Parts: sequence; structure tokens; C-alpha cells
Amino acid sequence: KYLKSVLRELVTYLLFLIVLCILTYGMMSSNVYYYTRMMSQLFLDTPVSKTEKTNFKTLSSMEDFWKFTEGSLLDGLYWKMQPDNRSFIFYENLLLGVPRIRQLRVRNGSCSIPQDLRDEIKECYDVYSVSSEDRAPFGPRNGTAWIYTSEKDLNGSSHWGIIATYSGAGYYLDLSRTREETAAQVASLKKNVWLDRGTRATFIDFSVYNANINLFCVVRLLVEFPATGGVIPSWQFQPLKLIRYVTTFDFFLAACEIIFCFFIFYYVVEEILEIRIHKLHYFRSFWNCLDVVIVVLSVVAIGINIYRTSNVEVLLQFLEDQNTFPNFEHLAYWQIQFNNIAAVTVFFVWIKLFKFINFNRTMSQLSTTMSRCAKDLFGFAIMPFIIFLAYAQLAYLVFGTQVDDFSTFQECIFTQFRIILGDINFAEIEEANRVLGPIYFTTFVFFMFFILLNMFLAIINDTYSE
Amino acid sequence: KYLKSVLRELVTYLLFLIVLCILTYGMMSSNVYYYTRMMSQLFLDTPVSKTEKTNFKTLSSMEDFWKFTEGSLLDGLYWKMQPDNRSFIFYENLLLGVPRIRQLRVRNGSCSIPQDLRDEIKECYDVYSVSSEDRAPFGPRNGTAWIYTSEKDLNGSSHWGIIATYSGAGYYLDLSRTREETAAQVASLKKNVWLDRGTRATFIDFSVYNANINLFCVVRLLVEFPATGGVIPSWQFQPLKLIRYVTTFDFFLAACEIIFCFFIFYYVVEEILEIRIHKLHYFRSFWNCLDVVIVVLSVVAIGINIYRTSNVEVLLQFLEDQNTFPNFEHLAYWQIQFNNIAAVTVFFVWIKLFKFINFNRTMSQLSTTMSRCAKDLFGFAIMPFIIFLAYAQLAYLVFGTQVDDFSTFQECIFTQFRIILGDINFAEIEEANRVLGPIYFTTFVFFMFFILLNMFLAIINDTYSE
Amino acid sequence: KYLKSVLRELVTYLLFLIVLCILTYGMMSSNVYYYTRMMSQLFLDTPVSKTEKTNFKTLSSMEDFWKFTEGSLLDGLYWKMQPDNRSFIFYENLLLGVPRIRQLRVRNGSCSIPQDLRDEIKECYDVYSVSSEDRAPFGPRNGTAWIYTSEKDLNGSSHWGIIATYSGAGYYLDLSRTREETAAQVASLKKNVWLDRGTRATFIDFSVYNANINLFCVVRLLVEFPATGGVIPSWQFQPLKLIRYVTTFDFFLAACEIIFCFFIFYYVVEEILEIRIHKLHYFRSFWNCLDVVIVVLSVVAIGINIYRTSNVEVLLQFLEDQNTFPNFEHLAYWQIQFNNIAAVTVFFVWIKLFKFINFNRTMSQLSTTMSRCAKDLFGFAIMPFIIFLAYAQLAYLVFGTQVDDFSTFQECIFTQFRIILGDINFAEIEEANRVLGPIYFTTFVFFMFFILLNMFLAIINDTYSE
Amino acid sequence: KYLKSVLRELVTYLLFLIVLCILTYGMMSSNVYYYTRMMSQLFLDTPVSKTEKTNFKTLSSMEDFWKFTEGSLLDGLYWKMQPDNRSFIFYENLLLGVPRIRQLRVRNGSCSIPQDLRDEIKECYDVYSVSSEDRAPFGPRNGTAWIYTSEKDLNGSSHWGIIATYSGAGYYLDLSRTREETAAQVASLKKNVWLDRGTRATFIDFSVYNANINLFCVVRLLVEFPATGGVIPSWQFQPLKLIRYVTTFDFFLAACEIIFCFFIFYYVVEEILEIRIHKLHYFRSFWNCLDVVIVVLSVVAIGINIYRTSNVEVLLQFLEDQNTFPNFEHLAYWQIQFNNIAAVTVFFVWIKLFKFINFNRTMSQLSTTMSRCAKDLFGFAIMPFIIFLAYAQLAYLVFGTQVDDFSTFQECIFTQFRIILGDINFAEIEEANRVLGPIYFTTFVFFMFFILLNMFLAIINDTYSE
Ligand SMILES: *[C@@H]1O[C@H](CO)[C@@H](O)[C@H](O)[C@H]1NC(C)=O
Ligand SMILES: *[C@@H]1O[C@H](CO)[C@@H](O)[C@H](O)[C@H]1NC(C)=O
Ligand SMILES: *[C@@H]1O[C@H](CO)[C@@H](O)[C@H](O)[C@H]1NC(C)=O
Ligand SMILES: *[C@@H]1O[C@H](CO)[C@@H](O)[C@H](O)[C@H]1NC(C)=O
Ligand SMILES: *[C@@H]1O[C@H](CO)[C@@H](O)[C@H](O)[C@H]1NC(C)=O
Ligand SMILES: *[C@@H]1O[C@H](CO)[C@@H](O)[C@H](O)[C@H]1NC(C)=O
Ligand SMILES: [Ca+2]
Repeated sequence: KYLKSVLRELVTYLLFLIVLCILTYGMMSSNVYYYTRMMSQLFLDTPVSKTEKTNFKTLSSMEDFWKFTEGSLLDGLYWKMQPDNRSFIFYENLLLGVPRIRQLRVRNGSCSIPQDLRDEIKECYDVYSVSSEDRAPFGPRNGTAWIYTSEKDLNGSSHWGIIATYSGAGYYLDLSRTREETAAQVASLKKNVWLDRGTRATFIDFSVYNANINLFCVVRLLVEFPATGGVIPSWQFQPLKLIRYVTTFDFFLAACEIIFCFFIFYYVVEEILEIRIHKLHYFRSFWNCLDVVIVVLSVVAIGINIYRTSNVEVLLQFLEDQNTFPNFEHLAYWQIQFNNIAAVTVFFVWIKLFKFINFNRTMSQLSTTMSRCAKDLFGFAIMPFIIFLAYAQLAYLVFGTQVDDFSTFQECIFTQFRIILGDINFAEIEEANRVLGPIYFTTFVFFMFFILLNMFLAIINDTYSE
Repeated sequence: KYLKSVLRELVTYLLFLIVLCILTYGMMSSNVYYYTRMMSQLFLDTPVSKTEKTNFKTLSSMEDFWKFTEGSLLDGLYWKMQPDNRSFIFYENLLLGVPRIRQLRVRNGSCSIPQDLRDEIKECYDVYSVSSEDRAPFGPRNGTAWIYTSEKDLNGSSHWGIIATYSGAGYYLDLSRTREETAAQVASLKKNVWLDRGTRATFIDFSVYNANINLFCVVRLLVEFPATGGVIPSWQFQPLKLIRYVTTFDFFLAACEIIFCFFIFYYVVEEILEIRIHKLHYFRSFWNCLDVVIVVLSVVAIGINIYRTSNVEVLLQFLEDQNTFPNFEHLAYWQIQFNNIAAVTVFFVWIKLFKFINFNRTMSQLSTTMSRCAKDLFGFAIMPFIIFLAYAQLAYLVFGTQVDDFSTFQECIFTQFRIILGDINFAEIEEANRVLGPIYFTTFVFFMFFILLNMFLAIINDTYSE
Repeated sequence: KYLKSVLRELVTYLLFLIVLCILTYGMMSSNVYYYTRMMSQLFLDTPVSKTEKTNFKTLSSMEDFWKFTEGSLLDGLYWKMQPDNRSFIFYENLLLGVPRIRQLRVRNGSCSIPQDLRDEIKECYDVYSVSSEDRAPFGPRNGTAWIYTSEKDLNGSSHWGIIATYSGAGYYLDLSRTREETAAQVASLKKNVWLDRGTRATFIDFSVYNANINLFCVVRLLVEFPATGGVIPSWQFQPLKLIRYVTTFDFFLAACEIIFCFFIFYYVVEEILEIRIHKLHYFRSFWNCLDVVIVVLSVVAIGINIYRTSNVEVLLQFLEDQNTFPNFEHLAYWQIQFNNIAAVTVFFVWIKLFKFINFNRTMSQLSTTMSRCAKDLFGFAIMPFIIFLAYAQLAYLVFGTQVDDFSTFQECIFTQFRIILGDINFAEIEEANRVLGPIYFTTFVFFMFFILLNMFLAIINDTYSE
Repeated sequence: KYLKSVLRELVTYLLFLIVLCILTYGMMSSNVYYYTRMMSQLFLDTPVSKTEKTNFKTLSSMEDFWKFTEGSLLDGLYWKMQPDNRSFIFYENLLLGVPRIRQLRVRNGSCSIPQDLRDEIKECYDVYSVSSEDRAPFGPRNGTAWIYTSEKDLNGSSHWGIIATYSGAGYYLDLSRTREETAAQVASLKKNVWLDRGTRATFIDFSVYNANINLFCVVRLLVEFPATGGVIPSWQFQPLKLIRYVTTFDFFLAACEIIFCFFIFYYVVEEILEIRIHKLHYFRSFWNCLDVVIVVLSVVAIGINIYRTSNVEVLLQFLEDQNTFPNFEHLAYWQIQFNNIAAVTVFFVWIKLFKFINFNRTMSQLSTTMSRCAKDLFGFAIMPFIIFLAYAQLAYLVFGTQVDDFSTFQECIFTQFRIILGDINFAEIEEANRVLGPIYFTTFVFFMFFILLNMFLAIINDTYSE
């Protein structure tokens, strides 16, 4: 044995945990936040013009977008020279290739205009959708900025924005490597009207490479044009690490990764043979059910890691010709996915530690606390739950067309959580509705704590009657 | 049965609930918040002049109001042309008809000036009231902007503003359909003094119609002139949906509405026959008392819905002549009322779910809680209540002339709730009173939790003695 | 009883309560906050110059003060004419008399300069105090702005500012009734240096009278010059109500006041004979000890009210000659004192309500809670208390020279209360000290709830053992 | 013993406590915060130029730093003359000596550039470290601003900045005593490029002395240049008190300090003979173990105090020649250390008071409370603890490259504490990650209170079963 088996399990789990911790510490670099901070400050906070005070974070119309495209964007992208034409941003960022600008359009007459308003209005444009997307040339064709390009010819993917989800095809244009030619191209796009009443989205893409610390950065600025009017901006900066095996620490990380997958295989093989006739009722105790989540997450993480390391050479064929657009979107997407999976896996492995500390005299504490008390809350706690969702629905129906925090129903849930915690924005609620606002606020705050106190009392009495 | 009856009740209630939920989902459109957001940003955030930094949200005097009326208001209302005169705001809004501006005045000498100050002051003007309202012509009569018009001749109703409630009559002027004529009219109003020391309110009204998503928007901006001086601005951006039966989904929603009123009739008829000699003591158990609130709310909602659908054609006679002012205030008012009633009804229907989940083994949980614990708080909880209102009155008497959060006594209640939750603005309280401010704050925060803890202890002891 | 006596006490107490409520409602006017709001916005928020963006609320040096005195102050005080020289601020405020500006100085050589730094520095000026105050003429005497005037000759009293308390005497100058003469006087003061290295405070006083609602307003702007450098501003706006008996409601309130003092006499006489040989042990039960506080507060409030109504005519002799400075500071001070006393009295009267609701079957509710539970917290609660003051002292010693929230030791108490509630400003603490800041924050937040919960458990266990 | 011994201990402890309180009150001056506040307002809030709106607190590039160095820095440091060349800042500060500017550089080619990117990039510079530091002359040597100076020759020590810890040596330049010469020197530094792609830090140092209250102020301005790009400003204002024994109160404080060291010696001598064969088990009861912490802290504080008073004359040899740079960094460092030690010592002495109030009938209060309740929380509380650190690690892995609250892992702990208290910044978390952000927030807030409540219940049940 009893003692030897549990000690062996404890020591092997400790080795697995320390290996995983070394992996996470090694892969997670330090002082990376300031790189993205400087990029975002340069591209989103500088005013679009010297006389104006408008920036990218607060855009209002197509005129502002045009002022930004030929203004603050060109100033912060093409740096003159340090003491060749390679545009070292901040003097060591080395803008890679050329940027690209792409738009998405919809079809005219994709609506059902009421017959009453048939003499005053003769054009309509639906909200963005795959069925309403436009695929015809417009304006002076004369190139690729006025001709639809399919999602397969244009090596892209689907980007999920604030309003809707966008396909990834459309009308694109590759800008130039210098300031003058790019400015001329943008002026030509502005002259021959490019954004006119049919545009529903616009993307700007480029990448930089910092030599002092090996990291790439992909910038994807998105401006959405709703069917009502105005614009909605989004930036989404993201760093990358493509080149590996540069220092001895990288080979040490490779070694710890391979022994880590060895531990994963050892756990899965030692856990799959004991789901056999013996211990066949294996789906209980909440500890044996977690060891399958651990191995599933580890297997998918290993699959992503070995699928993401086989493309660092195929997609860096850009080193041969540094004149075209380097497409690095998929690499950033898989970085994000792998980081999320690794964080979830390490969180679960860390919280699995309770199963070993319970075998000491803690059983009378842990046991009782997690059995007689962590089980009867989950019985009668739906009363807090049903009234929470009822209040969320009431807030979404009353507010949500006037208050930004109450649109998009899930944000009602998040706003209610913040209100319970103490993050209150009562001015906007008061301004929106002067009667139901205060009533909703006071009734919610009163009844949540009322019912919580009630349930607490109930459980105390149940314990006293037990 | 016993089982069959409760199962029948459960299934019919579930059908009613799903019908109500689908109705609410269908009627509540998506991404409506951005329409009002763009309107409000255009009209309330742009500076009144290029050199100035003052906007509508922060107005200070009549000079600022005059600068706004011929400045940012005209710029954001008349758009030049897209590539006729119809003024497509943001290129997709189509300002309907012409805007209207109206004011309310009071009579000179409606005061009782003290005999001591009788040689230095010879004019006085009371605060706004129906008895003090002015009804005489002034200045160069020459039209309708200088002649009183009754609330019956001028189609309108009262509006409940920040300081007082305004009748809805007064001196109005219909602006023009173009920028030049409207600017000339506003300049003529400014020259021959039209706002002079007697004005107590000013309204601006107009409407727009977005064709991409069929929705109207009624805008009314109210500027109040208190007897003390200065101005107070307000806004009531509210969307509308007048044209229906445009998509098959609308007819599906109509079918849902008719089956919903069928369920309402079925519930009321099955509930009114059983309030008879059998179960005559029907005003208890808190569940039978809720089913009458449900039917009352449903009946009033149905009445409002069928009264609001018979005027979508009578009041849209504006389509014949698009040169006058389209009056849509009542439609917006009834939209607001119907939305509030529907939200309350669905909230109550959702919280009615507890009576069916209780018939399973949950009765021993819900029982004690709402029979021994949710009742004895309501007995001894007035001590938290009396001292809460005493503190509110103390804060209203001490503060409230220096702090905006403590004027208008109900705001003392709301501020106390926010202080308990954790939203504190202690700087202004410290600045207002340097002695009673901190004393009140610390004593309130101490004593609230003191008495709460005390009551908790009391109830625990009562449970232990029972 | 027994019944008749308690019913008589209840009915007379409710009569007293309703009389007090009508008195307070009548004396407290409505919509007074906007008057002071407009005054403060006009005088504290407008930039000192058109090119500059500095206002009174954020002043930095003597140059800024000089720019404000001849800039935004003169613009917002002398209004040109409405369509005589009387300067109706906002067109109905009627600046009364002329404003006055006064300064306080200290003596040169009131220090003890170290002998080491005796060759580089030859002047010193102590912080403000009565012993260090200067009383000699300076500059070109030529009038009263360069000659000391005693606190008795100059009708005034002390004002308790931010840094210290100021005597109320000094060098004063009465400005003019028009813009040109006042500007010339301020320019002459600026030319012949009047604020020079010895000034420790500066006051600006004036008053206005609104005719639409009978109210005065006294403004006392204070700018402090610390011995280190810079300035600290303060404004302290305060309304007044001098003229009474103007409407019938005023006479109704007078009748309410006289019947109120009748009730006060009745209570004091009925309470004073029963502290006799019978019920001689009258200093217990917490209810008989409160009825003496009630009568003391009522007597002092009546004394203040009858002392403040006999000077509304003596000090309004300014109506005879409207060319000099109207001194209204004492009236505002007594308004503040009377309002504070009345608010405290009504709060105590409201919380006295518990003794009558207790004689019903509520008596068993409050025995344990006010006899067994409200007493044993006050026994073992000094551990929350001693560690609270120890933490306050630690925060005052560590911070307080870098953070504004931790200077002036009582503000450490207030900041700790706000931190417990949830109002955190962690950025400043992090910037101040990188080690003791976070340690103090986390340790305080952990240990406060640790000890509180522990005490709760102790109270429970004791109740279970009792 | 019994009574006499405990009374003697109580009275001697009271004497010690009052002596310590008098010492702390005497040493801690009043209204010191405003001195540093005015300095920081003058040097960090003024815009770098009249046309620009950028200040020191928000710097972005080397151009901004150059504009600040010859702009707002020179304006706020050299004041023209009061009605000699001594530059009385704010007219009472007397800038001491001359300021000094110093930089730190790294070596070119201190990287390992990948062989793939070997044709486009030919320079690299590692992050700051002692191994990568540059020690060679550059540019036109011609003086000491272009030649490395060791830490022993350049009197100084290391400083702990935001990104890393800097050595304290480098290339320095002593500015002039007047505005013109200093401006010329800064222009010459700007012309011959002095900050160029290798600079990793820059320091600015000076000091002032206020004669009205004898206090020095050392200002150190640090600007960090990360390898990624941009700048990170950092400041430090610290008052000093070098000259003592100026008033009689100083000699009284000296007497208090000496009698305090007599009390410390008496406590240590009476405590070291009691750890003898009698009561040799001295390391229990939590009271006997704290009296050694008290004496250790007191001894180290006395050592620092007597080591810091022997250099107030050695290092003030600058009085002989007021033309060079006065180095006062070590004095400020020891002020900070002594203040921290004294605050900790007085906090511990204050919280030690519980041992004397316990000998009255309070012993039963803290029996269960401090032996049965404060002990079993520390047993089963690691579940709140392990899941707290697991959540911190998850937040650091997911966020921390996009949100500044989650970089630098300890800030994850602090942000979690603030979130629990109620200080939420949910907009940034929502913008960074749209799926794991809300999930993490809601799950953390739910599970923390879930497990806390569970443990509370466990404790209650254990108490009831014991
Ligand atoms: C859009 O389509 C309608 C369909 O009849 C047509 O009348 C209108 O001219 C079209 N508008 C444009 C801009 O092509
Ligand atoms: C194509 O021709 C149009 C006019 O015919 C012109 O506006 C446009 O700039 C041209 N594009 C290119 C790429 O030459
Ligand atoms: C009416 O006449 C007055 C002057 O007599 C003039 O100011 C005003 O503009 C005129 N109004 C119209 C509508 O002509
Ligand atoms: C007094 O005389 C001085 C110069 O002698 C002058 O500056 C000042 O303005 C005069 N004051 C008055 C009130 O005339
Ligand atoms: C940095 O060192 C590399 C090493 O070869 C050299 O090629 C390059 O010119 C150097 N750069 C500078 C600025 O000295
Ligand atoms: C040293 O000489 C260089 C040019 O040779 C010049 O730029 C620099 O200013 C000189 N420095 C001094 C201190 O004279
Ligand atoms: Ca809170």
C-alpha cells in the first residue's frame, strides 16, 4: 504494498509536474508585453493628423478612415533611414515584405423594400452574410483591387469579428515597399471610389521581425461598416516565435518535451489496462475521471505542437523573395490555440494535486468538506440560478438597445457578475431608463443576498439536523 | 389522477413558456444598439464649433446653445449629397420631413418680490408650472414662432424632464428641408431675440428611417433653463418598428401571437372557474396569487399590442406629403411601454418555474427555506430598514446642496446602495463637508455590517433553540 | 393604566415626529443644488485664458493666480448688460456690493538657519502661525492694501483651511463695481509687487442674490501658499436664506416652529420630574439616556435659530448704501451649524422609534440580538481594532510622503475603510514602494477577513455552548 | 508575586511604547507630501513643449526624450532671478551644485543571429546585463561623455529599475550652473549622436534644499530603452534631513533615542538570562518568540541610525566647493531603509499589546477563538491556496502578453486580490481574449466563494461535533 504503490505514484506524478513546469517556464518568454505595447501605442494612439485629435481606437466615418490610411498609418510604418529601403520601425523592427488591404462587399438589391417606401428609396444593402456577398467587378477594373478573388486563390481563412464572421475572400491590393508609391496607390484608391455604400469590412495586414529577441509580430487591423452607418475598429496584435534551436536551452527544452511525451505515453498505457474487468466501474470518484481529461489534453497539445513545427520551413519560403506578402495568419492562430491548450492542461495538472495530500490525516477534513457540504449546495442552488437568468433576460429586454453592457445577452451575465462584485456604472442605467433602472438595480442587489443568506441558513439547519 | 394532472399542467406551462420565449426572441432585433450609438455619437459628441471643444452633453449658457443650433446641429443633419435634396445621414438614414423647435415661457411678475429689494430688481420669473405659463405674443408676431399654440392644436403630449414636467404646448417653428433656408431661419430667430430670460425649456425633434434594416428613430433633445441660470441638456434617442409583415418570419410571429392569446384565454378561463365555492380561499400559497398577476399583465400587453397596430396606417399619412413634420412621439412612447410590460411579464413567467420543480424530492429543501428561514427575516429586518432611511434622510439634509448624488432624496437611497456595494466617490464627500462627511461614511459602513452580523447571529440562535 | 400610558406616549411622540418632519421639509428647499453647480462651473471650470487650459481647480504658481485674477475671474463676475451698472451674473444674479481681496504674510527672519548654510541663504520664512504673522507696512503704503488691519477693525473671523487656520486679519483691498476700474486696480497691485515670498494665504469674497428664488450665495475662494512652493486652491460655495415671511407657507412654518418648541418644553418638563427619587437610577436602558440628548440638541437648535433671526436686519444695513462690501460670512457659518444640528436631531428622533415597536411581540426578537448578541461583539472586537490602528500607523509611516491618501493620519483610516469596501488605487501604492506596498496590501486584506471570520466562529461556538 | 511582576512588566512596556511613539512622532515631519507633490508636478506634468502635449510621464521615443531634455527640463530647473546665478526653484529651493546625466550601453554583436536571417540584418544588441555591457569609447572621444568610467571611480551603486537592475557605471556628463551653457552642452550631445541604438538606460540627477523647512530633495529620473523599442519613464522623489540639532526639540528627541536604547538593552539583557536552563523551551506560546524579533529589529535600526549619523559631515564637504555634483543617493537609500525598519518595529510593538489585555477575564474569549478556531483554518485552507496559484498561473499563461495587469507573475496575484475585492478592469480582459477571458473571470469568482463557503460550513460542523 500500500505504501510503496502510493509513494511511487506520488514521485512519478511529481516528476511529471516538474517536467511540465520547466516546459512552461522555458516556452513562456519574459518582457514580451512591452513589444506589443509599443506596437499598439505607435499604431492606435497617434492622431490620424497633426491638426486632428482622432486616432484609430475612436473612428467615426469613412473620412476618418481615409485620413488614417494615408496619415498615421503611413507615418508609423515607413521609417526614413537610420543614420537602402527596408523601414526599420523604431530602428530595429524590419517590416517584412509589403502590407495588404482587403475589403468585403454585399450586393445591391439584396433586401425586401416595403412597397410604401418604394418611391423615395431605390437602393438597399443587407447585413453581411455568405449569401449576400458580392462577387462582381466594379469601377475601373484595371487590376486586382476591383476583381473578386476566391478564398482558395487568396491564401486566407475566416476571421471572427465584432459584428459577424467574415469569409476571407474579396478585393485585395498589395501596397508598396516605400512611402511614395504606397501613398500614390492609396490616393488612386481614394480617387476612384473604392469604399462606397457596399463595403462591410476592411482588413490591413503586415508583419515585423525583431532581431534583438527572436520574435515575429502579426498585425491585423479590422474596420467594420455596419448596415446602419459608422465604423467599428479592431486591432488584435499577436507575437510569434518561428525560429527555434538557436541556443542550448532550446535543445534542453526539446529533451524535456520528448521525456514529457514519454511520461504521457506511460500514463496512458498504465491507465488504459486498468479500465479492464478489474475496476471496470471507473467513471466515479472524480479523480479517475480527470486522468482521461489530462491525457486527452496532452495528446491534442502534442498533436498541435508536432503539426505546427512542420510548417516553419514550408511557409518561410518568403526568405527567397522579400517582395510579396508573407502570410502568417495560420501560425499565429495555432500559437494562440497551443497556448490556450497548454494553460488549461497545466491548470488541471496543478489542481490534481489534492488527490495525494488527502491520504494523510487530511481525509477527515477534505472528505467531509467535499462530500456532505460540496454536494448539498449543488442540490438547492438553482433558485439563485433561475432568478439570475430571469434577471439577465429582463435586463437584456429593457436595456441593451441604449447601454453597451446589456447588448449581446452574455454581456448581461458578465455585467451582473460585475455588479455583484462591485463594479457599478449606475449613471448610464439611470440615464437610459429612469424608472425600471433603479428598480431593477435595487431589487437585484436585495434579492441576491436575501436568497443567498436564506440558503446558508438552510444548510446550517440541515447540518444541525444531521 | 394526481400524476396525470400535474404532468398536464407542466406540459401546458412549458408550451406557454416556449411560445412566450420565441415571441420575445422574434420581436427583439439584434445589433440595434449600434444604430442609436452612431446617432448619439454624431449628435452629442461632435464639438459645436471647430475652434471650440464644447459639445451638447456639456452645455453652459445660451451662447453655447445658439452656437450648437447653427453649428454642430446643422452639420450633422444636412448631408450634402452622396456621390435631389433628401439628406441621407451617414448615407443611409434619410431624414424624414423637417425638424421642429419649440419653447416654453413663463409670465413676468409671477413672483412676490420682497419690499426691501423693490428698488434694485423690477422683473421676476417663477419656476415652470402650468399656472405660471405664458400665453401672450411677443416680439415681432409675423408668424407662428411668436404666437402661443395650445396643446390640442399642436399635436403632442407632456414630457417628463429633469427639473419638471412640461405641458407640450408653446411657441414652435418648423425648419426647412435644406441647409441654407434652415440656417437663415435660425439666424432670423437669433437676431430678433427669441430666447430671453423667460424661456424655461426648448425641444428639438426629427426622425430618420434606415432602409437596410427597416427601423425608425425619433430624436428629441431637451434643454432646460432653470430660474437660477445655466442650461441642462437631455436626449431621448429611441428606435421604432412601424412596418411589419415584410418577411415570412413576421407571419410566423403573428401565428405565435395568436396562439399566445389562445393560451392566455385558456389559462384565465381555467383559473376563473376554480376560484368558485371550491378553493374559495384562493389568496394564499403565493402561487395562486401570481397566476392573476400573469393574466393581468398579459391582458394589458395584448391590449397595448392591438391598440398600437391600428395606428401604423393612420399616422403614416405623411407618405402622401413629405414636407411637414412627422409626429411619432406616441408610437415611441407605446413602444417603450409595451417593451417594459413584456419584459416584466416574461420575468414573472420565468420565476414561476419553481412550483413544478418543487414536486420532486426538492420539497424538503424549498420547504424549510421558505417556511422557517425566508419568513423570520421579514419579521426582524426593519432595524436595518429604519436606520437605512434615517441615514438617507441625514445624508439628504447634510449633503444634497453641494453633491449631485445626494440631491433628489431617492438618489440618497441609490447612493447608499452603491456605497454598500463598493462604488465610492469619497473625494466629493470630503470636499463638501470636512467633519460630518467622514463621520457619516464610517458610522454607516460600521453600523450596517454590525447590525447585519447581529441579525445573522440572532437567527442562528433561534434555529438552535427551535 | 399600562395600555393607556403607552398609547399616550406613542401618540404624542408621533405628533412630535410629524411636526419635526414638516419643519424639515419646509425649511429644505428643492433644486438648490443647480444654483451652486452653475456658480462653481462658471468660476472654477472656465480656463484662466483663451489660449491656456488652466483653471482654478488646478493652479500651480503665482503667475497662474495673477492670470486668473485679471482673467477668468473678471470675465465671470462683470457681465456687460442685458439687452446702468449692476452686473447681473447669468442675467439674474445681481452681484451685491463690491468684492474684496485679502492676504496674510509672515515675518522675514522668523527661522533658525543652520550656520553651515549661512553664506548662500540670507532670507527665511516660517510656516503660517499667529506668532510668525507680519504686522508692518510694505511697499508703497499709499492706502489700505499695504497696511495691516486688525481682526477687530476688519469685521471677520478665522477660517480653517487645508494647511492651517488663518486669523482673519491682514492686508485687504476693496475692488470696484465695474470691470475697467477693477482691472486697473488689479494691474496696479500686480505692478507694485504685492504677493512676494511672504504671502501665506489669499482670500476672495463676494455675494449674489437671485430674485426668482429668494436665496443669497457667499463665495470665499482661498489660495494657500505653502512654505515649500506652489499653491493650493479652495472655493467653498454656500447658499443663504435671509428674507423670510414672504408667503403663507412661511407663517405656517413659524406656527410649526412654535408648536415644536411647545413639544420640546413639554418633553423636558415631563422628563425632569421623573429623574426624582422615583426612577432615580435613570442612566440605563439606553432609551432614557437618549431623551436627554434629544432635548439638549433641540435646545441648542432653538437657541441658534432665535439668535440667527435677530441679525437678518442688523447686518442688512447694506441696503442703505450699496457701494461697500456686504459681510455675510457669519450668517453662512450659522446656516451650516443649524443645518448640521437639525440633521443630527432628526436622525436621532428617527432612530428612537425602536422603543415603541418593541412592546408588541417583537420583544423576543431583540433580546438575544441586543441583550446576548449586540453585547458580546463589543467585548471581543478590540483585536480587529488594535490591528486596524497598527496598520493605519504603518501605512502613515511608510506612505504619506508620496501618496495623498496616506498623509494626514485620519486619511489613512478613511483609505483603509475604502480598501476594505473595495475602492482601490493600487497603482499609486505600487509606484511608491515596490516591496512594502504589495506586502502591506495583501497582508491587510488577508488578515482582516481572517480575524473577522475567526471572531464570527468564536461567537457562534459561544452561542452553542450557551 | 504574581500581580506585582505582571504589573511591573505592563508599566515598563507602557513606558517603552510611549517612548517609541514620541520618537516616531518627532522624526515624522508634517506637510512633507506637498513638497514632493510640487516637485513632481513641476517636473513630470508640464508638457515638453508649448505646442506639444507630451510630458515625462508618457514618453514614446528618443525624439520625445530629446525634446524633454532641452525643453521642459531646462525650463523647470533654471529660474531666471527672483526680483547672481543660483536658480531658486519656485523661489525657495536653491538647486544644489550641477545636475548629471549618465547612460548605459551594450555591445554590438552580443547576439546569435539565425543563419537564415543573415543577409538582411547585420547588427544585434542583447538586453541589458553585466556580461553584455559596453566598455569602449565611441564617437568623438574629446572628454568624459564618450569614455567608460568604472563604478569605483564614479561614486555610485546599482539601481533597481523596471526592466532590469543597472550597474551604476557608464558614460556621464556634468551639466552647467546656468541655462545657456547647459543648453549648449545638450545641443552638442544631440548633434554628435550620443543615444544611438546601443543605449539601454539614462539617468538624470540633481538635488535641492529648502530653507524654510530644512529638508533636502534628491531627484532621479530614469528612462529605459528596451531591446524591443520605445522608452519607459521612471522617477523617484525622496526628501532628506541631514542637518539636525537645530531646535530644542531635536535634543529632546536625542534624549528619547538614548533612553530608548537603554530600554532595548534592558529588554535584551532580561530576555537573554531567562532562556537559560529554566524555561529552556523558549520557542513557543507565540509571545516569547516575538520578543526576539522586537530586539533584532531594534538592534538593526539602532545600527542603521548610528551608521547614518556619522556621514552627514563627511559627505557634506560639498559646502566647500559648490561647483561639482553632490552625491546624496546613499543617504536617501538609508533614509528609506531606516523608515521601513522603524515602521515595521512600531507595528510589531503595537500588535504585541494583546498579551497584557489577555490576563483579565478576556482569556475565555480567545480560548476557542485563538486555539480552537485560528488553528483549524490553517489546517484546511490549502485548497483556497492551491487553486489560487493555479488560477494565477493560468492567467499568467493566457494573459500577460497583452494586459499589463497580468505580466510579471506576482502582478497576477495582486490582480486576483483586487478582483476578489472588487476592482475590475473587465474591458481589457474582454478585448484580449474573447473566449477564455470571461470563462476565467466567471469561474474564478464562482469557485472562490464556493470553496470558501464550503470551508466555513466544514468548520461549523466540526465545531458542532467537537
Ligand atoms: C440597385 O438595384 C436597383 C434595382 O432596381 C436599381 O434600381 C438601382 O439603380 C441599383 N443601384 C445601384 C447603385 O446600382
Ligand atoms: C486603371 O485605369 C483607371 C482609369 O481607367 C485608373 O483610375 C486606375 O488608376 C488604373 N489602375 C492602374 C493600376 O493603372
Ligand atoms: C417678421 O417681421 C420681422 C420684422 O418686422 C422680421 O424680423 C421677421 O424675420 C419676419 N418674419 C417672417 C417670417 O417674415
Ligand atoms: C500709491 O503710490 C504708488 C507709488 O508711489 C503707486 O504705485 C500706487 O498705485 C499708489 N496707490 C494709489 C491708491 O494711488
Ligand atoms: C556590428 O558587428 C558586426 C559583426 O560582423 C558588423 O558586421 C557590423 O558592422 C557592426 N555594426 C556596427 C554599427 O558597428
Ligand atoms: C570634441 O570634438 C568634437 C569634434 O571633434 C566636438 O563635436 C565636441 O563638441 C568636442 N567636445 C568638447 C567638450 O569640446
Ligand atoms: Ca466590493
